Amino acid sequence: KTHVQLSLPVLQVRDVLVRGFGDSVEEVLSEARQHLKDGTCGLVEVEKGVLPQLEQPYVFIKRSDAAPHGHVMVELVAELEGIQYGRSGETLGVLVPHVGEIPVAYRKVLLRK
Repeated sequence: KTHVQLSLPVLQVRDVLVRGFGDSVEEVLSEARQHLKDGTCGLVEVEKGVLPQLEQPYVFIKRSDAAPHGHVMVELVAELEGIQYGRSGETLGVLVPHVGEIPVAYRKVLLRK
């Protein structure tokens, strides 16, 4: 399918053990896509002081439509030294590996894969 229905565990930034997906824009988008497919992807909600606690390049999920079965349609945008790779809507959060952290909530998304 072109789109996949996911529920992303929302993690507190101070709990996150692995604070990014890798060392290049291409690697982090690749890894984020793989983790999203394998159900091993978490979401950190972006507020004051959150991004400096995480590792660049960042992967954002961004609203791509203005929500089938409650799933907001999203796409991936990467960011390194203030340049973004992709163009989309409002940030829902930044993606990180999920390695067993206890979530605070779930975010239902429909991912353009």
